[PDB]
Amino acid sequence: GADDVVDSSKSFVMENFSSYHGTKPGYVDSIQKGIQKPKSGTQGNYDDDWKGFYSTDNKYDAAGYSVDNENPLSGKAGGVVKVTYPGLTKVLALKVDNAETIKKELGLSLTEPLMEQVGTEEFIKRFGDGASRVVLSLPFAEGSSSVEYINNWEQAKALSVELEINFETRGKRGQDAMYEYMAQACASCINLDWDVIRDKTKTKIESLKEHGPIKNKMSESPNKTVSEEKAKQYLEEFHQTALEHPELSELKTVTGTNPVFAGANYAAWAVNVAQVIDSETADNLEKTTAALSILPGIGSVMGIADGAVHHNTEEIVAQSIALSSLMVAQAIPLVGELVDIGFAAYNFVESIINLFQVVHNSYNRPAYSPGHKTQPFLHDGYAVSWNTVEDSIIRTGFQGESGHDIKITAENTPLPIAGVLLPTIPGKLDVNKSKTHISVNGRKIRMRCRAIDGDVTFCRPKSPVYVGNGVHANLHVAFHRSSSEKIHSNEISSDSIGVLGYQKTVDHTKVNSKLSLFFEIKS
Amino acid sequence: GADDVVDSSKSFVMENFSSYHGTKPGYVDSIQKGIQKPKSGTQGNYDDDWKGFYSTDNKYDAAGYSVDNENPLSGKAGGVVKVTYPGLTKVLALKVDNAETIKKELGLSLTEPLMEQVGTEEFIKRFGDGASRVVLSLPFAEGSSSVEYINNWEQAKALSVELEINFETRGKRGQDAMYEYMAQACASCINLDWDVIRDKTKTKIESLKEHGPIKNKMSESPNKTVSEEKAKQYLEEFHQTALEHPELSELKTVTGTNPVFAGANYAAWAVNVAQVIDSETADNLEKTTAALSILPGIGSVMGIADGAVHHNTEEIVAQSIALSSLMVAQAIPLVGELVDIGFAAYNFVESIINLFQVVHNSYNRPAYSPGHKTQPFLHDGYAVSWNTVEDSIIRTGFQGESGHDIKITAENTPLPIAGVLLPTIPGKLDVNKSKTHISVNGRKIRMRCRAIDGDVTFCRPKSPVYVGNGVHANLHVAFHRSSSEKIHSNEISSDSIGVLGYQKTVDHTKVNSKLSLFFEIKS
Repeated sequence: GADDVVDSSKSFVMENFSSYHGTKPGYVDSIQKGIQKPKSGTQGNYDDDWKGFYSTDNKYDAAGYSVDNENPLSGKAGGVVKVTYPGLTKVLALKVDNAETIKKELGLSLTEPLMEQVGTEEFIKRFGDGASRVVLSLPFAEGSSSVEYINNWEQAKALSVELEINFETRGKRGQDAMYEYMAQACASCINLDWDVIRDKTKTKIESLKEHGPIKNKMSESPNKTVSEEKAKQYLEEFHQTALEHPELSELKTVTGTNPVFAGANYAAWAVNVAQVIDSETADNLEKTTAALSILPGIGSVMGIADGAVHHNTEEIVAQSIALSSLMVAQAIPLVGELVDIGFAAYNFVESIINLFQVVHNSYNRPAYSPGHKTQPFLHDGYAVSWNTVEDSIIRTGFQGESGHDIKITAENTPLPIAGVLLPTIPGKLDVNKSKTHISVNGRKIRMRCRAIDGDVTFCRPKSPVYVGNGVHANLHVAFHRSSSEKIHSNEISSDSIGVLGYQKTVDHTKVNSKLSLFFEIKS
Repeated sequence: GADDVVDSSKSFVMENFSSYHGTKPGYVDSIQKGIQKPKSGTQGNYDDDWKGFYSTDNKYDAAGYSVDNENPLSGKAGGVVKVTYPGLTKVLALKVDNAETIKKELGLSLTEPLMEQVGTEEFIKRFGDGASRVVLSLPFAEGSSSVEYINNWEQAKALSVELEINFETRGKRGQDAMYEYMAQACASCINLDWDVIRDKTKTKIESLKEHGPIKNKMSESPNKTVSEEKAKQYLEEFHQTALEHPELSELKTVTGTNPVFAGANYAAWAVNVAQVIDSETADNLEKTTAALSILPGIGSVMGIADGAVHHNTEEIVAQSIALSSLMVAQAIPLVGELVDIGFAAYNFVESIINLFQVVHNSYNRPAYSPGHKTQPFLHDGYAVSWNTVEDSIIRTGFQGESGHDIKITAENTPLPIAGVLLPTIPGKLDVNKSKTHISVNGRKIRMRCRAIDGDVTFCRPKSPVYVGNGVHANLHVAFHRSSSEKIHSNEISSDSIGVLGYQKTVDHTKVNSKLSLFFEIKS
């Protein structure tokens, strides 16, 4: 059936339907001359069925596809253009991205490529609803709410093309223009001025070098290939002295308490960069970014931990980059094979700035924190998550029951699950202790549940529960509602189910390992 | 509709249909006298709709519900009985466990309790297919292939009841009889003789005490409440000396290389037990098990790590328990409040034996290792899993495409994903580099894929990819098949997709962090 592949509710006809298309540097003005099937390259897809012109409803997603093909990581970004179809266009939304199914279910030729058929007058006749052409619609990606439009090459000949943004025209260093534009998406939101950050960093790099204690600490350096332990040892000493510079004061404050921001972590980072950068790499930005991009520990220098980007001012970010640069220049001689002063001060800074932008762009994007939807909560060796997104929703406004599955396991050795704290509201959200249980590798363990303070009922497994490598569990919470009255926000004390792991006397007080699965009340 | 709630393919009529029912100590012979609705207690469920007599097709799952209600953890287990319905019975399998839906969809009275209606002659008339009665069937649990039967209380009056096993009759210590019976499920398989283990342990405990170097090492002990660091310090020294006993030789060999089995871990374990066991607890087995069951680090003493139970002989298990006992007796004075010799040698051993059995029973059960089905692979700070079970199946025997989603994230700071190694078979399993990508918080990153040796193609993201707390990704692999010929096992080199994390020069060689998602070829 056609409804087995077509989502009618999301299909509609629009007049002057437009979208965006990321364009590579070199083609920003030529493409404005009109949309046409390239005579070189895949023409949209490896699969013949899916060849076509691609566009998205989101101009920021389009911007991410404008970077130079030979230098995808650190290359220039071209621009974004808006393409419009004069008259009426039918955006046909697909429930599936499988061409054989679509051709089968829509009763089309299984011999010809789906995208070719889509552009035929008979197809435009069947599903166009009187529109001049059909454009297929699919979810852009998971974790994304944008759509991807697949346009027939012949039909796309009608698109009017007009410039949105030409990044190259902005005249900014690196990919500053692209990321700045992308930052416009979030009006929180990290909108940094990288021109300023670029300038403060260099000022600080040059200043740091002209600093007695610093250039003196450098005097103590082996300046010869020494052991990594002594290399980290020297570097941590260096960092401790470098950080006393009055230009690195704020960072000195902001990095003093969070362990991830430690001097040891900066030293560890410096070392890793030094061990992977060789002459060739150092001289090539793209290759530098490639090398740097696969190293662990960049969060230390970025000031990112526990789900937050801590270094969010141009001043403090420049301080961290500059400090990192100084440290790499020192790490190189101790464990490297090239011109420390060269790479560190230039190709190293250019590249790391690039990686900061990649990461900020991610934290700027809408995402699910741990314990939300199917995102897992990783803690104390455990891994817990709602089995499905529906499981995370506690629906209200009816008399009846509901079940909610929570997947639980641990990374290695056998770790216990002491119980679970469940929310309750008399009548509106009661726990059915009879259908609530925890299955460990298929072993269904029942629960002995006790009410507690704050509209919370603690349930404990009637048999010991351990999870680990090879041993997994599924906590199934069964809620029952005698009242059809809806749950009101005021009645909901805590918005998460709390799975309790092993017991530790942290803070001199017996604290339990806490794993949280966040829910939403709906309907 | 009735097919919106009833799974016909799994519904059938059977003559002399039987199942099992776990029975509590005290009721093994009374219940054999006939099945009848208890006049005390919930009578099957908190929900009126689900009240009924419960049985399972699996006698080993039934055995797990025979333990004493007042002492669920360490209490005696009663037995298991087999109940039979003379004549014809209709086992009606349900696709849903929601009573309101079932009543709605089966067009029943929404006023009366579903389980009551199930036992009415008119209901038995409608869905019994000419059977004398209806018994509802539901999946026993997740990770389990057993079923749960829900019998109407009135109808269950016809059940013939006959003894399967009376654990109490076995005359074994603790819950030895129950776990031994349960071990019969796996004909691998850990079938230990706990009588022997109980005896060797005590022999070793007594012997260990009568050992010069040991009772001399004990002489060096503070025998007074000392600091935990010195307590662990003494204990590790103790362990090192205790382990030189000729009765602990095998264990000495088997625990020398795996870090989890270290002396430090035994010391850490000893300390934690000592800090939670008080007079009351010590004197009560149930309370001892409750306390012990929520402590971390039991895998060390159990010899369980990396998905395997290493201490799998009665001799070596007795050695570890005995060694643990000696160490707790020593840890107590240093960080405790009771009779060390008392608890350690008795209530401590009885309880830990119990926890060994719980854990062995889990590893004896069919389960999914990391990277299989939706079980996550937890490694190097990352967490990866197939989004759904269908995603883990690479179906073969047709020309077309398929998509497979892999969820990726990390526990804290930003960690990179370098690429992914994908399996390929020319024609039968080709990678469509056009539809294969990785979405980070909705940012769809394309891939630049290169063929490699061994029918493996390495794909690298065209933009740097980092994951962590608040940043998550979905790798979508798109496979394409030009040939309808099925993939043969010989053609399949490696059975897993390999996601590569950050790079580390472990073993002096630049090794990448490897995260594996195991697949299955089907159809």
